Amino acid sequence: GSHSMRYFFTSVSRPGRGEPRFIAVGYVDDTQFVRFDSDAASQRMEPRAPWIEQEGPEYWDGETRKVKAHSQTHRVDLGTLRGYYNQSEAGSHTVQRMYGCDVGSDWRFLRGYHQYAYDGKDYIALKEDLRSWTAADMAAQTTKHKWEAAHVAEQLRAYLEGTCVEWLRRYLENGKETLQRTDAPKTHMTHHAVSDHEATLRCWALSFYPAEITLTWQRDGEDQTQDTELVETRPAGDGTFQKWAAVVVPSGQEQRYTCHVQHEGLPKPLTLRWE
Amino acid sequence: ITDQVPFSV
Amino acid sequence: MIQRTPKIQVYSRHPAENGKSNFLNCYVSGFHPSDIEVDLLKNGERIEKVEHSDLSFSKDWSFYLLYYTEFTPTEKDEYACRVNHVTLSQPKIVKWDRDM
Repeated sequence: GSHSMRYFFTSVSRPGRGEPRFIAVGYVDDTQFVRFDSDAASQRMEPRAPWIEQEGPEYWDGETRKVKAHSQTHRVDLGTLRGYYNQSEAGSHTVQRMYGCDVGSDWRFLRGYHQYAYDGKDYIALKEDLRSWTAADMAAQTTKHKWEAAHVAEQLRAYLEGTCVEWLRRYLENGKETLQRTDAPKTHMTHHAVSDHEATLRCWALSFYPAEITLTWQRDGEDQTQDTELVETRPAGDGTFQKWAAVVVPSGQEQRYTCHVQHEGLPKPLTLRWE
Repeated sequence: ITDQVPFSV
Repeated sequence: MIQRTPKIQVYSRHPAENGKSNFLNCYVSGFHPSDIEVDLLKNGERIEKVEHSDLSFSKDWSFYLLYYTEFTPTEKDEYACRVNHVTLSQPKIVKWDRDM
């Protein structure tokens, strides 16, 4: 029953090959709903979910203008960061920003976040109280000083506690069919010999939504986490997710092993067995 | 919807 | 600079059945930086009609992308995904295995 709205922004410099590439996407929970791509022909914020399509021209004009303004600020940032870190003109670097809000089952504000990274590492982030900053290194302290003097946190908090929550509610209502659903995983296990003395047991979960899921193997009830290969939860492309976990076991001991599946769409966690 | 223009670093 | 290797998974959207249309996915996740080359291959040749998702990233900042194309599996046709990234010394080919 819990929900989130998140926007993700990536800018990558390509010195001597034009302006930095900028890509923005927005999600409600695990469902994408908007994008903008600086390299694309339209130069517009575009719909990526059916239920955002009904937003009118003021929404699309306004979101296009704001996202282009985010893109320009990251263009400035790439220059600034290269000065803060004394980096050379020619190498490619990456700025990432993510922000948004979480609400619970009752749709009231739970938490807010606004985080920045440079070259794949934490740079600066709003703390939980939305009033202060965590700066990860000395260059990010320079940004903290500038953002404190400019009262950046207060303006962000007003968004994250207010507007962000208000628009997440609206999307959850307009997209109710898509966003307020739970699709429980279809589960099974497969068994294949790898030789005459060992077998792979692979526990599968298919067609589920949302993406959060836990799959674990037990041997006589003991978790086998060091011996489990757990793949990243992956999209099926139809709005649902898949995942698997596998162990390689001595032939004959299958009945000692069980797979355990937890997902919010299940009335109870499932235990799958070889007997 | 997005927030307003971010302040530069 | 941080570099993180792509975790590559090649799979179909629905359980494969020869003669039934389906989608072939290559999901690449966990990588950094974002520059990446991903091709779907049919009998070792590049498939042309390939779409991909919009670049996004996880809680740990690492990127993920889905590459996909509609396809109809047969007995004889072999599918794979070929990926190049700065963390890979040569392009890596992961074959589609429908019996997982």
